[PDB]
Amino acid sequence: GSFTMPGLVDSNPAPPESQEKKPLKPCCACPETKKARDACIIEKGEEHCGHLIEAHKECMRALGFKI
Ligand SMILES: [Cu+]
Repeated sequence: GSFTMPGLVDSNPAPPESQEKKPLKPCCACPETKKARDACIIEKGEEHCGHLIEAHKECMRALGFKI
């Protein structure tokens, strides 16, 4: 309503390991944010990219995580 942008441009991911009761691995949990973290690190390194580590970190943290 008024000027509007009903398009955008972003990624189209899908969910992880979950219909179950097992533990998870911090290399493997939130694997969509993990992908995005490690791609930021392929582009520079993690030092340039902690806003990517933090969004991923806190994602894992929900799952009862030592992060
Ligand atoms: Cu892993």
